[PDB]
Amino acid sequence: TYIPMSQRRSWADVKPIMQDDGPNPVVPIMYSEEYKDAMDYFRAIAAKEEKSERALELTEIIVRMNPAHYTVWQYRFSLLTSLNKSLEDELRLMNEFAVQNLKSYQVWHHRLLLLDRISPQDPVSEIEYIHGSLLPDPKNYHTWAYLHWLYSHFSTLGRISEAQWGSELDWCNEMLRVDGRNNSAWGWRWYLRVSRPGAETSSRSLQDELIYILKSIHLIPHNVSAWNYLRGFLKHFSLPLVPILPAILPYTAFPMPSPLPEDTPLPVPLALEYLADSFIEQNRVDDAAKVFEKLSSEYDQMRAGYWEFRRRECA
Amino acid sequence: ATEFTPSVYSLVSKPLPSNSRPSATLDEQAETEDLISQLFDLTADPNALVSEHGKRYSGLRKQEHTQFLASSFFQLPGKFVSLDASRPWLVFWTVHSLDLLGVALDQGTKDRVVSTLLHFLSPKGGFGGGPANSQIPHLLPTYASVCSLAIAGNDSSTGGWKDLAAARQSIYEFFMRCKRPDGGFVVCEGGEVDVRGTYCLLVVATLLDIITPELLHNVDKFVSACQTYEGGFACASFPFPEPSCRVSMAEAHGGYTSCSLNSHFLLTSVPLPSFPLSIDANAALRWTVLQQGEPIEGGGFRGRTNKLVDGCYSWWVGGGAPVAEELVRREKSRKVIPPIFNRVALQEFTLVAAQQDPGSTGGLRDKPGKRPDQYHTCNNLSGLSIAQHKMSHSPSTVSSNRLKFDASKGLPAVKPVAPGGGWKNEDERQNARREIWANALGWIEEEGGEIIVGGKDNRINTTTPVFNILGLRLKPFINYFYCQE
Ligand SMILES: Cn1cncc1[C@@](N)(c1ccc(Cl)cc1)c1ccc2c(c1)c(-c1cccc(Cl)c1)cc(=O)n2C
Ligand SMILES: CC(C)=CCC/C(C)=C/CC/C(C)=C/CONC(=O)CP(=O)(O)O
Ligand SMILES: O=S(=O)(O)C[C@H](O)CNC1CCCCC1
Ligand SMILES: O=S(=O)(O)C[C@H](O)CNC1CCCCC1
Ligand SMILES: O=S(=O)(O)C[C@H](O)CNC1CCCCC1
Ligand SMILES: [Zn+2]
Repeated sequence: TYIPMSQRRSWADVKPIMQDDGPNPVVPIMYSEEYKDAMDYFRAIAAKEEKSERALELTEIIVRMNPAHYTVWQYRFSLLTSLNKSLEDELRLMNEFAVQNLKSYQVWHHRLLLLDRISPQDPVSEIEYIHGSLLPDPKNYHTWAYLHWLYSHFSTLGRISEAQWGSELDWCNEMLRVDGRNNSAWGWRWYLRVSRPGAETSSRSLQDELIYILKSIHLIPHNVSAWNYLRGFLKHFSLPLVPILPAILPYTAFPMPSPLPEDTPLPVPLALEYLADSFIEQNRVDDAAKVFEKLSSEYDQMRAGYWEFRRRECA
Repeated sequence: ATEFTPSVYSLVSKPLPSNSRPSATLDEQAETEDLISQLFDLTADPNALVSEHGKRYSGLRKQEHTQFLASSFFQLPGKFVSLDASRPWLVFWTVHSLDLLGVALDQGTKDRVVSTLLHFLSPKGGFGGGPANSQIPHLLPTYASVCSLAIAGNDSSTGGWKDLAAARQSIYEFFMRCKRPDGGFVVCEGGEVDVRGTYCLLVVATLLDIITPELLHNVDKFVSACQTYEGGFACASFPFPEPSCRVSMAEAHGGYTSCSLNSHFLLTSVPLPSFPLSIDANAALRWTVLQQGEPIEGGGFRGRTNKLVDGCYSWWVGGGAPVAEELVRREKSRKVIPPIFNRVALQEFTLVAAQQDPGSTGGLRDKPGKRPDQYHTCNNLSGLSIAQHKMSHSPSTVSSNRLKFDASKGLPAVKPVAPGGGWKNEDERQNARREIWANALGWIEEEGGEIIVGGKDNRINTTTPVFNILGLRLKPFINYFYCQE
């Protein structure tokens, strides 16, 4: 059975403080004895601003019961810094949390704070940890955002080498080979090749990128991720649509389409969108309107109103 | 009304094509397509007169949803401890859904809501996810508590609005403690920086008349740099060393796109020079409409490219549509009408797929196969409201608002943290108050724009874009803090 904290020798000097909801609160939660007890003592600890080992132990007890308790996480990090605790041990504890399915945003933000404060000369091992955690959970939004932060933070400190950037692109390429429909990995590619300050921009760079994009489309013609990347790419670098049009025209009926792969019904709506936008680039507004009309009435009827709006824009 | 908004039942249902390349994404998609289309097949077309014999009736089960929200209202099971730091959200999801559903709380119950929320307010500033003796203040429950006070409170001595007014300076000082030099805000002491925080803070600052130049510096730049190559917005941007460049830190997502569009919209009211920094409105509108799912997946919205449709995105993505549309409208006017998304199909997803099966717990859900919860109940209904009611931001309404504003009435000016952090003088401050108040009250439901799929018994009340409370709550609430009553 549970031993109440009022009966533990180690906590005898502490007078617990009750939760102050006022009278008859709405949305009250039925708490376990353990959680109520831990929180009653946390209220006392935090009120007196005690920075101790017992307070640290207590914060672990609580976050194991409620991983989303942001207040208790904030107090925990205050404790780690006041007591000058081993932050590497704490990272190991966060590793153990993941193994025990104790995941929550707060766990990941806590990792970020730890990485920032440890400030390792080389963050490779955390990069590899992130990679490993993405393998079974490949679209985890906050894990991808953490990867962006890690590279951005450590690169401003001058701590990401060219070899490291290179191995990261190799890893990203592999993620997209395993699932080309992984939009999270496309977003990471964009950071690696386009948006990050250290990214190379040359005629050969643009060439290489275009080749990769077109090849991706030809492999999976209905892949919205690859189309959006194509459109983002051309827009960002102010490149005209027309010279690439021969690679796209077969989907409306440099790497060219395959006989098309099986299970590729035509037209692909975003290929029509590309066609219409290229007509607009040429000031051929009537021809663009005609394509928008078809998207609206036949080929992408879920967006009938939007395509009609684009059609009206032309006339 | 519906020429450009075809019913899911009137369209051919076809799976997303494979291109002969299998992947984990496609396996999940195909499975979800099967689940949703099978529910549609078992359900009578809501648009039919010959409401089919043998099939499920899709009418909005308001009474079941009311019972769902009640039982969560006054005692929650032990499993809810996972939301112990989100109690104000539990309040907001409940009271806003009840408003949408047209169900009144009695005064005694409203008083309990107000008292509960006041115990979450710290003297130093802001609301936390629970009692001030237990939890530190946080931007998100500050939004949720403020909105719930708009819904359940009143101007009397026990109405809570008076306490909020007295808390203006401390809330402001909390917001300034959260402020980072690059224009982002941490959500709480030691907390994460993201655009949800920006959104929640800007809503509250607008409502309570606590906007200053120092509060807003760089805030537009942080938001604008959240926009991704896809046209939607990520949770945050990273400032490289004020900054030499800012870079988006993740994918365009429905939740963060809603927050970024709304934040940007709130900033367009503020009369600072060359402010707010522009976003690409055309791209954000494009990204928005592209998230509406195909007929086979019921015309619900997904939250990001190549993931699954989900009822909560009816609010996050569908509710950002009027905002994106207005920004596009303004951009076109600065150089120089059919619905922009399928308003019918979104309602069909809500009625057919997002409701809990009849005769059970009630509530609305992410998709078939998932338990309903308060968060999905509120957000499905908020999105349903946007689809049923054509919302516009009206320049002539804003002009009428300017004409009736009384600048000689108001609560005391906030004291800025830095000596020169306030408005230059009273003319500028009052002009700012006028613009901000007048634009906050600029949203209207267009006459003749109503589309109630399945008949008028499915009609819910009209939520306000940007804020997500009923206009009938928004108006007296913001009028109270600006002394315009
Ligand atoms: C990403 N998502 C889509 N639908 C639900 C989710 C979410 N993963 C989530 C996480 C964080 C935020 Cl800020 C918003 C949404 C999720 C999923 C299920 C959820 C809740 C949240 C939340 C919840 C909890 C706190 C805040 C918010 Cl906004 C939402 C409550 C809840 O009861 N359930 C079942
Ligand atoms: C308090 C506010 C306004 C929060 C924003 C609401 C949302 C939707 C925030 C985003 C939360 C998020 C990205 C959670 C990650 O979970 N996502 C998934 O599991 C994948 P999907 O994006 O398809 O839901
Ligand atoms: O939320 S709703 O689905 O509208 C309400 C429930 O169906 C209640 N149905 C009652 C059953 C017994 C006869 C009277 C009606
Ligand atoms: O004067 S204020 O600081 O606003 C009011 C109280 O001090 C709030 N402190 C709490 C103590 C327990 C943990 C959560 C915070
Ligand atoms: O007002 S109208 O749209 O013409 C028609 C009504 O709203 C129809 N609602 C139904 C009544 C019978 C029970 C099931 C709901
Ligand atoms: Zn959801």
